[PDB]
Amino acid sequence: NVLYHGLEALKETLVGALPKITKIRVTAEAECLQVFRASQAGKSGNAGGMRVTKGTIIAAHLTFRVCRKAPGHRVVVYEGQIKELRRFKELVPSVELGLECGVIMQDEFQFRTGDILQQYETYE
Amino acid sequence: TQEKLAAAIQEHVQDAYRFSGPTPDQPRNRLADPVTFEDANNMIAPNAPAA
Amino acid sequence: LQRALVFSGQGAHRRGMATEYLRIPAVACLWERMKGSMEQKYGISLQDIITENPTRLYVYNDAYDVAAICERSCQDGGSVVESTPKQKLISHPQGVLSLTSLTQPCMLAAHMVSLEYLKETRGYSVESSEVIAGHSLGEFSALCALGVLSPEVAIDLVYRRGALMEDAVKHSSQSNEGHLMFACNPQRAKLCVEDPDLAVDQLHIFVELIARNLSTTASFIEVVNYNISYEQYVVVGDPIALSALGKCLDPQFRATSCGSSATLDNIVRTAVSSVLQDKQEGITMNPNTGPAPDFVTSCARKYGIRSTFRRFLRGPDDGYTPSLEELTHLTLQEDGRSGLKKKSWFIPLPLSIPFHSSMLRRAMDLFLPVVRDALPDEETMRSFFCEPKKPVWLTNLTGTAFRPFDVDFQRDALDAMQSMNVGEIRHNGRYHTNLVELAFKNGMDTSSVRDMCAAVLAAQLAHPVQWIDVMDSAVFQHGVREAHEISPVRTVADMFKRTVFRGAALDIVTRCLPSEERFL
Amino acid sequence: NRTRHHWAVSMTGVLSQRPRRMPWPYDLTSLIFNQPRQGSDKIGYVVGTSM
Amino acid sequence: FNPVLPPSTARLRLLTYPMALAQPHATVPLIQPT
Amino acid sequence: PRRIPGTTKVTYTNKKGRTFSFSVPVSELTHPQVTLESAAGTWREMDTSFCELGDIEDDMPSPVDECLRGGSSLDKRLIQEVRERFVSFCREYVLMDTSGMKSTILSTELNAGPDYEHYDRRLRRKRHWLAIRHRFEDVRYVIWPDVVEETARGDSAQADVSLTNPSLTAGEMLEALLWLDAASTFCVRKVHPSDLGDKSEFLPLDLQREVEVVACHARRDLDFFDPS
Amino acid sequence: FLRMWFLYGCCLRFVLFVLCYYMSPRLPSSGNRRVLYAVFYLYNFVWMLRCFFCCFIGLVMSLFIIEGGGFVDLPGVKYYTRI
Amino acid sequence: DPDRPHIKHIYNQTALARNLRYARYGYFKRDMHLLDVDKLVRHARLLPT
Amino acid sequence: AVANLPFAKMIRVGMLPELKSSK
Amino acid sequence: APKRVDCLRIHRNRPLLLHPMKDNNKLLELSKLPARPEFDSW
Amino acid sequence: TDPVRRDPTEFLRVLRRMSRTTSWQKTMLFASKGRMVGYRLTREHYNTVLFSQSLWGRALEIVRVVRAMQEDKVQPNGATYYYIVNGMGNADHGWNYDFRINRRLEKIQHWRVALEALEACEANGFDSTDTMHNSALITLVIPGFNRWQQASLLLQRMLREDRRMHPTMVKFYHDCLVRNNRPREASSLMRLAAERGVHGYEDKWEADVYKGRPLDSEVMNESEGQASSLAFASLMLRGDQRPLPENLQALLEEETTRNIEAERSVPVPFSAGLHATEINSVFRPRVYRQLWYKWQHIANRYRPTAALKRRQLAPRDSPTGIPGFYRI
Amino acid sequence: QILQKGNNILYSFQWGLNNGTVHDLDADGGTDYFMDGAFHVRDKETGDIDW
RNA sequence: AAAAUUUUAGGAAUAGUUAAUAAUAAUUUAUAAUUUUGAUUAGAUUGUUUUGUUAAUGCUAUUAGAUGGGUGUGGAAAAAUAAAAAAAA
Ligand SMILES: [Mg+2]
Repeated sequence: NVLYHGLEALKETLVGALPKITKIRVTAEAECLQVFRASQAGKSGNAGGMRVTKGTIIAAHLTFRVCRKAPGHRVVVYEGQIKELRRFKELVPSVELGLECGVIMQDEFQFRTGDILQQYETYE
Repeated sequence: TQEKLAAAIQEHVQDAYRFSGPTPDQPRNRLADPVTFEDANNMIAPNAPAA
Repeated sequence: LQRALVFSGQGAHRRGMATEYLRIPAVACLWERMKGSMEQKYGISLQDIITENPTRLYVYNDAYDVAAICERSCQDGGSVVESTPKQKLISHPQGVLSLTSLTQPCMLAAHMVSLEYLKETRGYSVESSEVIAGHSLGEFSALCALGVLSPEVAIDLVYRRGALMEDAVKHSSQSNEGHLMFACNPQRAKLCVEDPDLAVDQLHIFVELIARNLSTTASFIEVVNYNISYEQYVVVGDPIALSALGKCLDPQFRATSCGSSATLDNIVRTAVSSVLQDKQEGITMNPNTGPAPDFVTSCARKYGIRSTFRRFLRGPDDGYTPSLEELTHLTLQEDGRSGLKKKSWFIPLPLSIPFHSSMLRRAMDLFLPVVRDALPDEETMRSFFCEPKKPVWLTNLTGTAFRPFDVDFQRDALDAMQSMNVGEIRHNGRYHTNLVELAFKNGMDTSSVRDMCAAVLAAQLAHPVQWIDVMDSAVFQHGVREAHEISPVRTVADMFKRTVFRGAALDIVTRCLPSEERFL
Repeated sequence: NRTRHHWAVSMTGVLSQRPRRMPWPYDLTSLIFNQPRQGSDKIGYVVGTSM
Repeated sequence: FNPVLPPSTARLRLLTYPMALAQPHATVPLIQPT
Repeated sequence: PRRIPGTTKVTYTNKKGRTFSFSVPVSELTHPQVTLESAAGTWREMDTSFCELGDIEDDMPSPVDECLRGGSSLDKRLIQEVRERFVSFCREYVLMDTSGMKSTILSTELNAGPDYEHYDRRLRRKRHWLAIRHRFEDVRYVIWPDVVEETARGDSAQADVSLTNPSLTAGEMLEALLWLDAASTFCVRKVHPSDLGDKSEFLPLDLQREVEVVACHARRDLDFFDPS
Repeated sequence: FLRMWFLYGCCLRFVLFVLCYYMSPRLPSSGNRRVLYAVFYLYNFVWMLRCFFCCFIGLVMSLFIIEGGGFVDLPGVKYYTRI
Repeated sequence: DPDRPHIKHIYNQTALARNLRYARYGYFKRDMHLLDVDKLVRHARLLPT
Repeated sequence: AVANLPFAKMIRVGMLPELKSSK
Repeated sequence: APKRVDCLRIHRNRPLLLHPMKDNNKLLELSKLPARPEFDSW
Repeated sequence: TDPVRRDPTEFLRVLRRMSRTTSWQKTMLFASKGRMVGYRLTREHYNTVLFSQSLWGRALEIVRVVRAMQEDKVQPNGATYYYIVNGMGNADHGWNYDFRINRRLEKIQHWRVALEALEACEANGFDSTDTMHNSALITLVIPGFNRWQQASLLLQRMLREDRRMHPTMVKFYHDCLVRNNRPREASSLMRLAAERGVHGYEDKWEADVYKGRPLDSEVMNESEGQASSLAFASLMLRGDQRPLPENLQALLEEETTRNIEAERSVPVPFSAGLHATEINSVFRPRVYRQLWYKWQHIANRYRPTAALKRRQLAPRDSPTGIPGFYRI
Repeated sequence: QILQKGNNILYSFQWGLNNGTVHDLDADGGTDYFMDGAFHVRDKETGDIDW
């Protein structure tokens, strides 16, 4: 019963005829603040105390990614997974945004200050 | 009489099966079941592996 | 026989709502005032959302910024030019009105126009009521009906509350599909039918055990509100915990699947193990979806020319008698194995937000200033609340008469502030401050009725609704035998009728005035 | 139907059926008896006394 | 005194044999080792 | 935990381009069924012993069967209920509408009862009277208990027992006997080759003992007859 | 009289265009004769046929009127669009 | 059962339901294992010596 | 060939009659 | 201080009038009843 | 006896096809003869047969299937109980010109069978839907049956569990109550239907004229436990009507009882000994007229009140879509 | 009952340049046309109609 | 109230049933009745020189518009659209 509503519906059904496109959607991220030498992480693994912004971080999540600033270029490396996420002195299932937390990535990886850890999702 | 009655009932069941029309070919049945002889025979008793 | 003025919750959804009541000039003027206020402040067309309820809507660009929503002046009216382009897209599959951030303003506007229709036609008076209350959004609606908040301000207030809820959900890592609500009925759950008190005790034990068993992961489950004495409890959580709770609330699962004699802890352990087994096997998530739409084809090659352009019959009786593929809730064979299946005791809800949950503590803290800077300063609030003047307002949290100067009410509100959900787990990494508690402490140290009211309003955003206690206090303490509940769909008047009060049971006559005005 | 199957336009009418069939009064009954009305008198053979 | 159980069960039992793998208390495997 | 196996779901692609998705429960066809446990604790099977079908071998169910199920015929209330139900059954048989009965020998029904559509016409009344015969043979000694005069002391003891337990009065006993006599006089007479029972069954009953008992009760009471 | 099956006794039929394509005439004739796909609903049943498109290519037509033909050159079609 | 038929006129001379030909010994040879020899002797057509 | 297929063994073992022990 | 009846020319251009169904028969209530009791609202 | 057909899979496929396409006789015969010849009928097979029987509203066949299932030791389930109750509720009934449609259903205690099925479904732990309760109530309140007391008990337990009332069940129960002369119960049912919002009953709301009156069971219990005084409470007064001395009151009440009995003893000509609710009341399940319903909502999609007459869906000298068409 | 002489009325309503007229008047040898409902300009690159 | 005439490419069983009766309103009796000489159910169709055509006893048409629950009224239901119709000076 509305002209622009009908136009929007027509545009939606015209766009829906195009084939699917894969979009990497990032749910949340954290910015590294300090990095500590962790014994349990491994010789090549370093723990990181960092502040998480724009959403919470799930330790049980599967797909993670690392972003490093090179030069205002942002390169992406280490599509892996979080090994041990702990806040204060106790393990946590998830940490909400704004709260500082300590993260340890798997595969014995170490990251410096300024790194950005991002949890993402692939879907059609 | 028991056997004759059983045969008559089987003939009636064939007449009823005639309702389904022509039967499909082999590959439908062949792909219907992925069961193997192992799962078929384990129901009664587990046979030892050959030596 | 004193009427209790009850307001429906945000759960009600209708395209029509109260469009037919705009024929009265006064109701039309009020509706135009509210719609113009909302359009000038955020470019949102409530009339369009109600009458059309589209799937895609365009509002003012950069009008959904959380910083501006939080720090803007609620009382001040926006003077945005009508030529401002509307480039912000809001899209929902079911409809725009399904979105909470816009559902709340529409529901509040419908309540206001219905009340205005009653007042103009029948001379209905709110002051005749001796107690006023509402479910969730009904609290704000009741305050606006009293007059402490003008409708123009209140529409913006509820829109900002909804926007903060949406921001909290977006900040939550779990997607919108991972947040579901269910209504549980322990009586039909056959959990100690002899004692409904033991039934609700077993329900609480079940949810606590599930929360403890799943505290390692990000799964959560907690009781959100208590609607009926033993017939309706609304709880939210992730699909895994909800399926575990559904399996617990199933006599067959407790009979043959595990035990028939085992303790509640063993039952919960078997339930979570079975849920994990279902995940391993591949049971579909959210199986409560409806069947496939009516099939009409036009490809004669695949189905024949005689079947083209015609709907296929759903069996010999056209679906009148459901088949085994549609009675999955009775045959626990496939698509009904998971606990998410509707079974008349574990009812799904269409709402996709964990209202009154631990996930909304941050939203509550951000929303406290929003109601702090929206109330009148010190005159009308104190006149209304003080000693108290009828109608008395009941709060969702620890439902009691709002008596800010009473030590008993102060202790009840402090217990509500410092309380916790039944299945809540505040481990490390969970947002937790005490801004509302400190605000109420300041409101107890110095009078600050406005600050106390703001704190108690903000608390219910992330604290459970004690509607059972509200009903008990309305019937017994305030001597109410009649309920005038305004709702398009009779959301809570049905529960009011269903529940029985023992005082020889007091008779409660309840009605929806805009819907059954003839009976009034 | 179990007896006859309809697959084309069917003839209608009793005396309009082609080929035509009509009564033929001239027979043994008309040769023997003077019938006051058609079919008043008949001659036949008894084919049952069960009743 | 009590009415007898319906003798029509003979018709149901007619041309029926107890399945080895469909007994109420039959397991897999049918025969267990000692 | 006795988990029920799931159906095998197969998707097949027709050469015309159609798709068929069907779930065949091939697993739960040879494997033994997975029985469930009742919520109440023990499974309660539905009872179907009261339904009336075209089962020729089975007798027609009657309300007297429900009272005979308990077997506590000593109870006076149970005896009264038995008498009321038996009288109702006999009266229903006597006043049955016999418009379209048409009970005649049919050749095709040699090895089975009457046709399914002919149950009410040519089978119902015969089954009803056979059920009446069976119920009477079962409950005659309960409705009309045997009397024993013995000597004078035996008669005194019998009268004392009767006064202690006057379960059924002479009037209602006589009404029951009258309805039974009417049914016996209007019994089914014609036998069929399909009748598996004895041919002597379709004959009127002998109620000499019942007449003696009702006469004993009538003389026991002070005035059984009135000028009305 | 098996011809004109889709006319259903009427001397003409009211059809709607769906597709248009070309077919080779029967040998020894050679060419690309134009034939159109037509759809029509009769007594709540849809029917699809193929008819020779001899109408002039002028206005943008969506419906067509179909009559009988008789030219044995095209195997499968016997219906012709009225001019 | 020929000795105790549950129907009258076991045989018939219709066009599509002739059963007299289906009563000869050749058809009973198939079920000769279950056959009753007295019934075969009394009710059969074209029996051999 | 369909008869030879292994599902026939499943059918046979499923329809195998139970044998009562001698009294 | 009557109602038209729809006509359809069936054969030989002969009109056929579909008069409203009698209010007493069960077919009107059959149409009024819901189609799928489990799914649709009562 | 080809191996393609001598297998449970093909038997189940054909059984499903017959249950979804043909009538109940096909499924019954096929299931019984397969069971006789060697096919084992599991819970799925029995549920398919019961679905077909419930869809066609067969009672005796449902009872026979239940007996066979119990003999074969197949445990029922929620779908089985739902199908049993639905079949018992869909059993055809009524009177057509002083001719009873289904008189065998009188002796086939389908109401009791459905009640036992519902009780078993609740006890075993399955979720009994509202359709089962409505069908169970209909089995009690169909025109040939008068069990309004048990119907009231079932409806009270339904309201306590907060079930939903079907318009058909409400109509049948109201007809039964009016036939059995229960105006108070009929008014209560109408008020409940108006309050719930049943389709067609949104306007049949009436004031309670028995608001202060006690129940008949209450007055009977009071009499069992002065009956002369209790007669005044039993008889309703209009306020402006006042009691008379009890000696004359007893005579007046006896006169009224005699007059009422004499009035109700008079035969009604042409009524065939049937109530007005039982006159011209033939009910069959919707499977009988599904084709009519489908073609009505096609030929007269926008004229629901129009009669579906032939020549709307077929020309002259041509067959119509529905073979049976109106009735048989 | 069948309505003929409808395209004749639609001829007066379809104004502008006729598709067949444009096809006939296009003397360019480079361009190509195909006829489905009108003479649409075929795209050599893809084979579809030239937008 | 009777008799004759009575449709379908792939043809089979039908049934408030037949007769007798001191029986209105059948508690009975019978080896009952229908049908391959084409029944019953289902489809089509207003039955008995009226149209068209031909050398034709062929082929092809046709609104004689006719019937159980709505009132037991009326001599008789057909009684709730119409249809050229004079109904008590
Ligand atoms: Mg004939």
